[PDB]
Amino acid sequence: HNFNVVINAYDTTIPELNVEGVTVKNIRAFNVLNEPETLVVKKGDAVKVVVENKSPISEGFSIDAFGVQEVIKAGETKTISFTADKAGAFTIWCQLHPKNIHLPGTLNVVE
Amino acid sequence: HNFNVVINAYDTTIPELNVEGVTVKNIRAFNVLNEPETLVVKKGDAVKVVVENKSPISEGFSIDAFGVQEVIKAGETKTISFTADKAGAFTIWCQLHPKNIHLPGTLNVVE
Amino acid sequence: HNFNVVINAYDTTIPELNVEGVTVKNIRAFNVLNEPETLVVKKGDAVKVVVENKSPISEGFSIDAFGVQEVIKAGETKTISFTADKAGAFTIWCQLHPKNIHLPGTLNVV
Ligand SMILES: [Cu+2]
Ligand SMILES: [Cu+2]
Ligand SMILES: [Cu+2]
Repeated sequence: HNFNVVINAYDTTIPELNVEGVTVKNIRAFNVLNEPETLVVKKGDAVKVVVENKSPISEGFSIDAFGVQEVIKAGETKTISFTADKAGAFTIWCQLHPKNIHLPGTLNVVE
Repeated sequence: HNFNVVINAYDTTIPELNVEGVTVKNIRAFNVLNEPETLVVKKGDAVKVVVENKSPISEGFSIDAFGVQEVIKAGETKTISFTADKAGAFTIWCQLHPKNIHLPGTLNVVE
Repeated sequence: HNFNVVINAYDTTIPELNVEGVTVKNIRAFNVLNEPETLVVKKGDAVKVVVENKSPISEGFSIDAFGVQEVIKAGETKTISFTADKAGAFTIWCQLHPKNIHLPGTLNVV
């Protein structure tokens, strides 16, 4: 039917940990991720993306090629619809945060 | 025909390195990556995924929509098969580690 | 026409914060990203990839399965041309930097 994307935030801190004999140290990463990151559609069909923002703050969802640029508030849901009338690969990104904190995804429009 | 995915772990620490005049300082990133992250199939076909675990620890490979939940031991290869009976975009993730340490991928089932 | 990929570097340092009583340890993330990261093409396609390198350093673009392996200088734009003669999923990666700094992408054929 329609796509389902969940936006999650992760605050990871692992000073030291032995995982199956392997010790990992000084890990510190904070990120926001769109799950899933990639969406593939056929050129022409209308797209419906139900974005559920589970992040503690407002998150962005943009796709330049199709004038898509929304802002979903914390704990809110938002259906984003548009028509992929152009072929190619387009970056799905958050216009609100650093791109290497809230990692971008991809909208692929096949011929 | 048959997908090939390699799971790799990276333990990266760079105190300070000047590359072509640009300073790359205080880098500390630990991640596990599925190479490649995205698999694109068509609704209906029988998917075959040969997953080779090059990570020094056990790694997970999960895709809820198709009941896929596997653990690949360090240095082992496991072929994962399932039918993509439904269209859409589904997250490929590890159920053992933090999603922003072991970055997730996507299974795209197209009509 | 063809694919347009922009390569960007992110040098991100964020001091410790306290958001709604919740403390967030200082963050430090340095990455290089291909935007877009994924390319889906039909088998037998004469793929054209215009790669604009916005990174301040040389960036690599490789896809083993098709002999693709180029080095794009900082600020330059290079067009990659090859034919996707094989179906499957192939990693788009940079042979110059650690894979978890410059995150890999994917070339999907059919
Ligand atoms: Cu964001
Ligand atoms: Cu993992
Ligand atoms: Cu690079």
